[PDB]
Amino acid sequence: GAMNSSNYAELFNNDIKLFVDDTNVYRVTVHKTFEGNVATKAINGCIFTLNPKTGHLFLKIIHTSVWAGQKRLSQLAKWKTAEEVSALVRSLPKEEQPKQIIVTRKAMLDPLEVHMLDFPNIAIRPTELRLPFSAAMSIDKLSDVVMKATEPQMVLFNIYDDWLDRISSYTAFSRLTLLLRALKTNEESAKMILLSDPTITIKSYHLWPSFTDEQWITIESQMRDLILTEYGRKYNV
Amino acid sequence: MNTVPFTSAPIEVTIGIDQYSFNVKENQPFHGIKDIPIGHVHVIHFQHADNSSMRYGYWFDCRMGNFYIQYDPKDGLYKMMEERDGAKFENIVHNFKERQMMVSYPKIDEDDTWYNLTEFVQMDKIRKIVRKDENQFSYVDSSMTTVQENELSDPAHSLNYTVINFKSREAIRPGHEMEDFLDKSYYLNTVMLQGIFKNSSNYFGELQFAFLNAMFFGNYGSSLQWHAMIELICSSATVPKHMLDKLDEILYYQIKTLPEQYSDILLNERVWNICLYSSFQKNSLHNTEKIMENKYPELL
Ligand SMILES: CN(C)C(=O)Oc1cccc(N)c1
Ligand SMILES: CN(C)C(=O)Oc1cccc(N)c1
Repeated sequence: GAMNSSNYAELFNNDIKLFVDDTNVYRVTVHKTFEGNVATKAINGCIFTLNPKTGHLFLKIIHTSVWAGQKRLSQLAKWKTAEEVSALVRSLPKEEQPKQIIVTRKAMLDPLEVHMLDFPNIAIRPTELRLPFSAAMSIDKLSDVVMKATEPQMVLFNIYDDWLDRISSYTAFSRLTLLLRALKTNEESAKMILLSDPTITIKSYHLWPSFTDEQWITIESQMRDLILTEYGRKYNV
Repeated sequence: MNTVPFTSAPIEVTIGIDQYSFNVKENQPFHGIKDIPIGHVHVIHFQHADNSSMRYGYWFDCRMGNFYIQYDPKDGLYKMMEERDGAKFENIVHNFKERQMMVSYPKIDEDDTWYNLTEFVQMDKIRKIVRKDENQFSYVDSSMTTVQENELSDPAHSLNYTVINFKSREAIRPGHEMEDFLDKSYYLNTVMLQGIFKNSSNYFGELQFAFLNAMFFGNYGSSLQWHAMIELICSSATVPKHMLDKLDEILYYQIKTLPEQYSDILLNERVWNICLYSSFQKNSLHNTEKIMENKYPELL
């Protein structure tokens, strides 16, 4: 069934599961033509496929060539997503395949379900949560492997860096969702919180700074302030 | 013109014969129905006055035998039976006609309704959907479930309609997932028409039979089947032109005949709005769209 606040701890049990977000698969800039009409130019996108218990991110880069000569691209994007997720599952050993796939948008249910007909024991589920996964693409290093791609490519990351050595996956997911909510609502003022201090740096092999435990509390506190504010600046309260 | 005599009418019952119906009182001197047109299947159906629960009835074709009705007080229903003794039957009927104890199948001469509702329905195909091979006629009632319903429980008492499922390996060619799901022509023309039904007449016959069981018995699984068979054609970009023209005629007469007060349960809003306004064939059902818009504009 649908995933919501009530069954949130299920994300961190020992049944393998993947979130799939398709927001950033088909991406365009809209511009004027010489004749004064409007046209779109596509840019590279990505499927965001995340194991919330381990932090294992399978980032399938979608190169603009996959749209050449195709119609109804927003619709095709959902089926392309489902085809790539299906290909990913088939590439994994049986004992690594997910028992559930949770899609962040309901329009992905039927495309994924049809592509996964071969896997009747994999549950395809929606969610009621408003998860902020589009916001990975605002992390410069992520903006860059996607934008630099010249061909289809799968890039493998742990989105939690080394956090699981010190915190649980519940706490790591909550940190991730807070950072991404923050990186959604106001990219610039949330970009200052993470690296406006020049002594905390990211390891070459990571997406987030090496904050200490105490610095993470400060950082997390600053992100919640941002989110509350912008919610005022937005609604005037 | 043939006759279905009744031994008696011991319980008050509304009797249907095709799209006609009449009331019979407890122990009324009623001995059957005469002047039944040859050349068509027919259905004779029952709703007891005391228990509107369970509409039930029998599909039959008088060319296949001499059939009569007899109330069974143990099982509590009117049962169809075959009389194998031809001269016994003729003598029974002639006596009942002489005493004018039979109602006349009341067909208006201009009226093609029943032909139009049963054009492609054959008894031999009914008997494969309703399996009871010791009889030449077929029992159906409001509660019988379909094979597909059982998969989602008594196999002997099921309606064995052709299983249609748009999200199934039969419907979806590996590697044509998006193509086959958004344009069901493969599934309609290759899997179902060429593979399973053999021709469109058998397809239309099952569609018509499913509608009639939905209308006369309120059989929910039959209504599901009728809508699924409509949707499979409407959701196909490539349909033979003769099939579309015949479908429009079929549906038109079904909508024409439907009780105005049953449209709330017998018509699926989603299927009809999709078929008439969003599907590949949205512009191919002129007669059906005009009668639906003038008779059930609320649904749409
Ligand atoms: C190239 N750099 C240092 C980079 O990716 O900057 C960010 C921006 C936003 C979030 C994070 N974690 C890092
Ligand atoms: C199978 N993938 C998701 C995977 O191994 O992801 C990682 C995990 C940790 C570090 C790195 N570099 C990549």
